[PDB]
Amino acid sequence: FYELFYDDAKRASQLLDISPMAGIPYHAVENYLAKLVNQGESVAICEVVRIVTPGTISDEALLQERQDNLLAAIWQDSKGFGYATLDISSGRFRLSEPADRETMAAELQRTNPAELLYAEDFAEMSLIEGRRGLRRRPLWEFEIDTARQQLNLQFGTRDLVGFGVENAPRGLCAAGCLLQYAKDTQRTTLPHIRSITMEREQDSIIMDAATRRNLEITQNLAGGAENTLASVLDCTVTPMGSRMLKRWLHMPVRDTRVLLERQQTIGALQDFTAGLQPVLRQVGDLERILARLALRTARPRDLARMRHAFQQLPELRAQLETVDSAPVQALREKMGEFAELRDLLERAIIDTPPVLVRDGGVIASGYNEELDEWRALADGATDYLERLEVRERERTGLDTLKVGFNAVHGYYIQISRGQSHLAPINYMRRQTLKNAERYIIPELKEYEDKVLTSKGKALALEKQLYEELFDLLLPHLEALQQSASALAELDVLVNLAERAYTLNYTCPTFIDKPGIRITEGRHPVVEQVLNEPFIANPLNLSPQRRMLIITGPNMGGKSTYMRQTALIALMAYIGSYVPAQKVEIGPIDRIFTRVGAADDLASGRSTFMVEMTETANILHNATEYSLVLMDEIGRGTSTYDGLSLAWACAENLANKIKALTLFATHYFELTQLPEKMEGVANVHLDALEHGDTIAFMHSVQDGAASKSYGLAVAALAGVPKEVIKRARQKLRELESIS
Amino acid sequence: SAIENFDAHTPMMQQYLRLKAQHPEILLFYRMGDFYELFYDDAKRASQLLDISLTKRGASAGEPIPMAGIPYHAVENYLAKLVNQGESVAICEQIGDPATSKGPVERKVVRIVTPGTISDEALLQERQDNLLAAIWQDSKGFGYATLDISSGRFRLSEPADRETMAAELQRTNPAELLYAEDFAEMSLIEGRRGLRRRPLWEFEIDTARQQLNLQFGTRDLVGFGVENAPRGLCAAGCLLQYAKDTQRTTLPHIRSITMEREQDSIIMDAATRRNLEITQNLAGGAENTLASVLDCTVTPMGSRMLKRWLHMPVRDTRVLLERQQTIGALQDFTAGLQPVLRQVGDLERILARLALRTARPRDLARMRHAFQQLPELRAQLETVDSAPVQALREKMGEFAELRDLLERAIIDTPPVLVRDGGVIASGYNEELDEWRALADGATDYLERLEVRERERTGLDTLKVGFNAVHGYYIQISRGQSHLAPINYMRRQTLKNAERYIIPELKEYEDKVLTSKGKALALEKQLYEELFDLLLPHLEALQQSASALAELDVLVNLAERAYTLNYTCPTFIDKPGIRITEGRHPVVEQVLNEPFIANPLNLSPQRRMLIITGPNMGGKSTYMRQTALIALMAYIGSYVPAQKVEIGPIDRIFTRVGAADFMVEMTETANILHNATEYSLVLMDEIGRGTSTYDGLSLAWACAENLANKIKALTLFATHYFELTQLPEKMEGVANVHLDALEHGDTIAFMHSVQDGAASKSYGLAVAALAGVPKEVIKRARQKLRELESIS
DNA sequence: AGCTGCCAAGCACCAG
DNA sequence: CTGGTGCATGGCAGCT
Ligand SMILES: Nc1ncnc2c1ncn2[C@@H]1O[C@H](COP(=O)(O)OP(=O)(O)O)[C@@H](O)[C@H]1O
Ligand SMILES: [Cl-]
Ligand SMILES: [Cl-]
Ligand SMILES: [Cl-]
Repeated sequence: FYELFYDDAKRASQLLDISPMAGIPYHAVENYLAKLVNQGESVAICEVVRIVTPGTISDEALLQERQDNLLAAIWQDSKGFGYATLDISSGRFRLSEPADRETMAAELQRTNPAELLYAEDFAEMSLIEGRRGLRRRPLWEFEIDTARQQLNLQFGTRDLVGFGVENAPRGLCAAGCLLQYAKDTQRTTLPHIRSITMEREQDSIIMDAATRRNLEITQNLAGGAENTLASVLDCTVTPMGSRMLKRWLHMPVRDTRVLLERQQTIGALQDFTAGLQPVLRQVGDLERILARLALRTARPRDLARMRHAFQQLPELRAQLETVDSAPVQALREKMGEFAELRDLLERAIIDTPPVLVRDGGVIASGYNEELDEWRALADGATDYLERLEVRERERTGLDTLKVGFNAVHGYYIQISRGQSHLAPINYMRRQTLKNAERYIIPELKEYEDKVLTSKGKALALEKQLYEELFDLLLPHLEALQQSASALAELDVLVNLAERAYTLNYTCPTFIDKPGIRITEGRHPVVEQVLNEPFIANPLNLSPQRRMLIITGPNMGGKSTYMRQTALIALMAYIGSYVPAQKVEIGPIDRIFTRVGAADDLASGRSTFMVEMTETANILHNATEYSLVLMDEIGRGTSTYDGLSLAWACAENLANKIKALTLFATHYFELTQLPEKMEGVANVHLDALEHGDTIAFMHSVQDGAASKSYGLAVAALAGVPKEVIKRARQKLRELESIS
Repeated sequence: SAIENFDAHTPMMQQYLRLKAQHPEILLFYRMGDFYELFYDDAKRASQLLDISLTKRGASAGEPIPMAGIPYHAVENYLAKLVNQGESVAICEQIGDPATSKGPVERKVVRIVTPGTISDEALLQERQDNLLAAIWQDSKGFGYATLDISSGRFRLSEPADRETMAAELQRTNPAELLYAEDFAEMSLIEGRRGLRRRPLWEFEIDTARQQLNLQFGTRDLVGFGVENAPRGLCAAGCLLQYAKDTQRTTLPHIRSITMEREQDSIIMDAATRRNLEITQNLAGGAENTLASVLDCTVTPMGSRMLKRWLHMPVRDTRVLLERQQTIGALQDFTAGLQPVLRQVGDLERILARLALRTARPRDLARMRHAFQQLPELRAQLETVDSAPVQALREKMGEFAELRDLLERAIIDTPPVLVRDGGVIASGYNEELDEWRALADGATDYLERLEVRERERTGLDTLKVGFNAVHGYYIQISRGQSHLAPINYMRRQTLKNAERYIIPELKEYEDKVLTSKGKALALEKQLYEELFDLLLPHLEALQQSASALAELDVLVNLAERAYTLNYTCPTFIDKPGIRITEGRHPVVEQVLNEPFIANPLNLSPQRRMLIITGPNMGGKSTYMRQTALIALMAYIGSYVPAQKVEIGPIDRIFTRVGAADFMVEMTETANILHNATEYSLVLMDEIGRGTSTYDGLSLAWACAENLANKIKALTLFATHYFELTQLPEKMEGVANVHLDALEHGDTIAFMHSVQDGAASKSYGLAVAALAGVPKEVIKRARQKLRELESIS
């Protein structure tokens, strides 16, 4: 009668579509929780037993197979932002101290919690207000002292200088709240969470949210991983590899040595792609199975598949023996064999065990001698009762007699009605049905004790011998994790080498001065979805050629050449081969892309006001080591104010900063900077006006544009001949003051 | 792979396949026993759509048949899932009595559930219409028809071209759309939910004419006005054929067809309807729309009427004026009426289920309850001195006699279904009471028997009980079962009990049961006889429910007009809009900060207004509130202003920015082609260019065409100052702007419309504000100056 | 104050 | 031939 989640669940049924009285049936509860937790709801239920949150789940039902699922904690100190991100499924722990708001944007974009944690002291709500899975936390939780002790307790030693996170408090606070929230939901220790690291910005190539979205790295603009760079590159054969590949794409790195290693790896492995993958496909999501082992929730089929992986190691060892590559061999060693455990599990568990342990049938016969005997006793008792059925049927002549069973009455003999009158004298009746009568006899109950007590003693030992396995395997968890790390990395590398082969990517060769030198380069995502031949394009950007002014019609052609550039760098500085014939590329410290739509529109500020704020970010932070992409800025204001701003912008980018820029514009006036400035040149996109359409060429020729194709499109859109004729007049007369 | 000849299938499957063959594409619920079965693909597909298990049904030879199914009583929930996923289901039943059947009992498909023909409450949304529509492209134009099966509203139009057809579908939003196989222009239709590809022969004109006429019961269709709409009549032909084939009873509530023709309403293209946020916001939701502000109606059938009215503003003066002098007249009575109207409820659809002979007892319950409010409203509306309100009151009626019948026939507050008894109240039928006497007189007698026997035996635990299988029994705990009389014939056994029968008990079981069942079948006759009595007054009852709906809307609008402070607009001869203190009807309510009122003055002399200012400055709101004030005026409503004076309007255009290109250029082309001097046109960006003065040259030429030739009333907002040069060159084009001021370090917006073009575009000030380095802002200021030296 | 498995009813199966 | 059984999902009696 009283209360419940009914009122707050009519809320979430309103937003999953199942209906103050809405609900879910029992048989699909795990699938329905799978989508509330999906969109971030801290559930725990009863028509309390179990507790589940969106940031702390390990059940492979409730997690999306191919993507990370992080729990994170944020707070805005008087000085700066403190932030931490845990992967409850791998024990991958991150900690960070963003300085400015723009850094705290770029993290939240890259990382993307399914369950955020935040404090009252936090006043910059515009950063996280419209976020999935928001939870609110007190003062005490963000603590610095209990944190250290609780952290150092979790990990190992009496200090965190080994992890390198010691003299950075704002991050330790986040971490402190996070771990203590995560152990709470679990109500069990977390041995897999054995370390923690802090990314140092200065290492990775820095990409802000707007840049990270506009490139569509893991996520397209609409919301999916459809039609995105991941989609085209992720041909990995294990889920843990898929995850790793994505984390890699968002974290391109500047240590050109760490890259060169990955390039020589992709090289050596390029031939073994054929039969290195069908083996690796069978390693499965070991990284997550191992997490269910740490949390002691790993089901029979988790251990069965863990074993199946162990079978693939000597084969992978044997294949990677051939590979003449120092770093590939490091990964061969790190993959390990664990042959003793392979044997333990083969002996300890049958072919294909059931979904759950609850009802026995998991531990294979031979492993433990006690358990075998009990089964034979229980098969022993099962035997006589089958005999008894036959014994009794032919003895009485009643062909419809049956020995049956349920928890209500235990074992029972069942004659049908009509034949029921011929029931033996000693047959104690017990239960009449529409067309049957059920009896018991002294012997039956005697053997019923036999079957049940036998089963019960074997079934309760299965669970001991099972829980034992964990105490036998968990000591190695250390190495086991580094195996599934090494494996997931093979998946990724062996993929990045196959992709390079069957998409004809070249190997970029880095230079020490800033500059890009693409030769027949393409947008890695478009050249696949497009079913017409992709027109490749060149690019040269020495510091003698610092900025290209791109004029002529946009229509996607411009904002591709630009976007394909940023991706050929991204892909370079991630070690992967790149979609081109040759690519020499210099160091890049930051990638900026102010390209495409958007527009807010939630904050009442407009497109333009957005574009400028994005352009403000660029000008303030862009170094001579940065790539800068600027789709036709200056639209949506008076022709003069926008030309002045595009001029003023190009001026400061072409001189004060010097950054490697592609500057798209419609303004013809801007095509005079090659005459007024050092190191700035003109390129344009053509169109051909064939038949009854205009073909928007995507080929980048040199020089400014000598034609504007606006009126031309108007004619094709149905705009009356008379008006375009009158437009043409006014164009001519506006252009011949300029 | 097996050859399956007809004669090889088991007798059951033969009856299935000739039935499924009649419905090859849609799912088929095959009533078999207490379940509705599905088979083969129907079973696999149905298993996935419903989360029900797939299974086998055994065969002698050959592979077993796939099967899924659900119990006949759980049927609705599952129909609900399927209909809300756009699937149709054919509901097939058992006709004959299987006891008198040696072979398979006769089985017929009795109705078909489809997303466009649903009429039961549990499957429809209350505050929203759910229409079925048919679409047909001729050698010359289009034919489109709509039906509201749960109210009978059956309309017909013949859209001129691709773009109007686009308007209509956007507006009506049918939940199921019947198109001919040879439909030429498919980008109009594909994607849409509940599509239904119909064979060309279903759009035959003669069949349509003859079949519409049979249904309406007239010789020709001249009184309806649709005798000269061939194309329309066709789509209506197919829309009707479908309706009958889905329902499979007669449809007496579908009694009339009227025709929509564009001249009778302000036409509004897809973009316009979506941009004005009339019933759906810019981001899909129903929140912060014109209707969220206006709909405070108290019944669902009113909400839906208002929502329709909002989308089809009438141009006929008399209706408008009548509506006005009603809204005014009813200003004070908007507390006396409303809560009494609330209790009338969704009578519209209740009468639909009555038309279909499908109404549940509680539908009658709520129908009675609604009738009881009619003398309480009649006595209220008499007082009001309003010529139309009396006409509506006359229309509303009383149904003194029928309110009576429902008080005598049915109980206080009945169960959900008739199915198993308890609906018809005492004294309505003596024979039902005779059989209920026998029932009650046998039950209490059996309880006397309980006591009678407990003495006769002394056994204290003796009970009398009833179980569905065995029936009436005498229960003795096993602890005393031995002490049971020799009279007692043991019938059922349990673990701690033993149940018996005696020929007295079984004699009175057979009387209580036989008499209970005679009551049931009699209630079921009595209940299905109510329809026979009420149906004769369907027409009168329908137009009453209509009058209650319209009143619900008008009463609401009156209250709205008071609560939110609107004024009555007046209409003029010439085109024009003269607004005094014109505020945005939705944006004024969502704000906390008092909404700045703002005038407007458009006439044939002053027909275009170039709106300068900066973005964020309030430019769009101004344009939008202009169209919204116009639309409300033209549904008869009061207006969010002080004094609004408005000329005849035929269309309202919207070219407000953001594509998804080429789009914006077409929507512009659409305006230039179809705009007359009675239309209102609101534009943000007519289309971008690819060079500096490229696209700007279009805007100029277009403004010129709208001003010189079309002479539409235009509101053109723009940042391009080259266009504030237009009032100098062009006749009847003026300059206005939204005021903003820089107080040094930041910038504020006045939201007030001033004459003359803005002092400057604040492009640079906004960039500065956005964070662009002072450093660079300065540079731009210098480059500006030199541009204005030659300008 | 839950859970378990009989049963609903048509028709086909199939073991005696 | 006769008398048993299978087979969807839901409801309730018969048991803790
Ligand atoms: N008359 C007004 N009074 C008060 N606020 C207004 C008024 N007009 C507009 N606003 C507010 O100004 C904001 C921007 O208005 P909008 O018309 O979108 O500007 P623009 O069209 O120039 O970009 C809106 O969010 C609205 O809340
Ligand atoms: Cl058992
Ligand atoms: Cl009507
Ligand atoms: Cl502006």
